[PDB]
Amino acid sequence: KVFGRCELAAAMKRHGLDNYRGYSLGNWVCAAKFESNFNTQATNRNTDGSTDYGILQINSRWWCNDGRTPGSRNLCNIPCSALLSSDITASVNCAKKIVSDGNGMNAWVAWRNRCKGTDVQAWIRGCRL
Repeated sequence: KVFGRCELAAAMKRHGLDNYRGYSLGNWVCAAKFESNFNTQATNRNTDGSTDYGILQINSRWWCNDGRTPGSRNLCNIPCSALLSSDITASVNCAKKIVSDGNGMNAWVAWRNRCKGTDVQAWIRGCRL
């Protein structure tokens, strides 16, 4: 599924993410836009054999198992595939873990380079929230 700006905001909110670990809702819509274009079915292979999955592009070397990344720790205890479903529950649940470990949303290349320190509230401007 390819989410709408607004609709994802609403949903991430419903799912406990507005100000989770101190990150505004916008920080999240932002990261997801530039990470997957609101498309939950997105995947991308990195050079190290790992692959990125879903709306929030969670990695398989650490967070989820997709049965073809060796180094692999499945800290989220979910099959990668789960993170591609039209329900974002699994992805949020897992994203909560990632963001709490230690590096905040720095764990996400794209948030850091294209989201961090910009007026992220602009992503939920217009929304019934």
